[PDB]
Amino acid sequence: RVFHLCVCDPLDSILTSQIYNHIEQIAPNIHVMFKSSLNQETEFVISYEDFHFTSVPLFKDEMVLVASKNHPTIKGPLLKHDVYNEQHAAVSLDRFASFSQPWYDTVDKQASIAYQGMAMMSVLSVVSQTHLVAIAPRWLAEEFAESLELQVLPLPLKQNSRTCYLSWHEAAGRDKGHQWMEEQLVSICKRLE
Amino acid sequence: RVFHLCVCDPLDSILTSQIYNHIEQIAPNIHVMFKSSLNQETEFVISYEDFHFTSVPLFKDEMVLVASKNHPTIKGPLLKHDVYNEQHAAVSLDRFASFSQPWYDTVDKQASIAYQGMAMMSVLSVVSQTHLVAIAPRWLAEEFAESLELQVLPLPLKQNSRTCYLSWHEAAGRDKGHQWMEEQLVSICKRLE
Repeated sequence: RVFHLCVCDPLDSILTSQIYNHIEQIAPNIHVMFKSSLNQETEFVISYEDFHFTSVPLFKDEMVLVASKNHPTIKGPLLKHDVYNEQHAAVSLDRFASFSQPWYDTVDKQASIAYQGMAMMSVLSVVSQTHLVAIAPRWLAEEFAESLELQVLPLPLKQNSRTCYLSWHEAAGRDKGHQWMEEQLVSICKRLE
Repeated sequence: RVFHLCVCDPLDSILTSQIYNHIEQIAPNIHVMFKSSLNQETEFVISYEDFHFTSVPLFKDEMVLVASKNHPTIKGPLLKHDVYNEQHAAVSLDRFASFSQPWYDTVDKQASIAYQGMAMMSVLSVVSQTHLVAIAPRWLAEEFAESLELQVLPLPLKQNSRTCYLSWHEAAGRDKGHQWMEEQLVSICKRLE
């Protein structure tokens, strides 16, 4: 059997490997395929989005600020009033399911952006090479803090979290294999807290 | 003055920082802003695409195969016949200006894909965590070979290169500042060979 999963950016940058490697080990007969984009079929969606379709909130995901470890002027925590006086890297704001848009929804916040990339790993790579800052999930910053030489800081905003949801087509749940995968995906996702 | 640049994926993962850092050093009065997406304004586009708009081919860009250094079964070069017997990570194939689509344009090639991500840095991150392979520019693989623990292999296909172009609106070139930026961007881009 083939399962088509959509794991949206940035969640795909840790969950895709975890899901793929696990299912590869315990069920080599099962073939899982992944897409990250939300343009429009697809058995399961893992995202920060609610589809109203069955949607299950899995956890509240803490967000943080990231910058290069080698930044010449950022070291310790920032004040809320100072967040948007830095230069920011973010993912494309205008697209559906944009990870970054909730933190740059006004003109003054958007003016701080110097780079809009396609995915959060592109954002992190640019941050690692520049003086730009970005807002990212804590698990993502920590996963790449050592390899990409990033420092992590608290996000001093009231909107410092995002809820991760597992979603599927309600009618499809009435199937043994669909239920097995649902259970598997809940376990793997919840390990992110 | 403000310059809006579009540096398409994957070129943004090295050129965005190089352009931004350089212009930041030699002309702090100039403000450069970057987007990577090609949805549809924008003074300059750096991509593998020709717009017919002035387009200048800058260099032929050599492509390679990448895999995790820790892969259990990939070590040395592959045979052409073996390329699509691996499991592949790629960027979304169907979108305009998709980097990956030229290497997965048939059903048999597309069947090798297990992961379609939004950007090549997402692809590389998944490769680094799995047994998947991907096709990437040599400069990109080498930039992240050490940090993401990647091995590099020749791409044994006839289509082993892509041409990078700098493009702009012809009417806009009749301006001193536009010419200065054109000259700057040519120099920086050509350093990728």
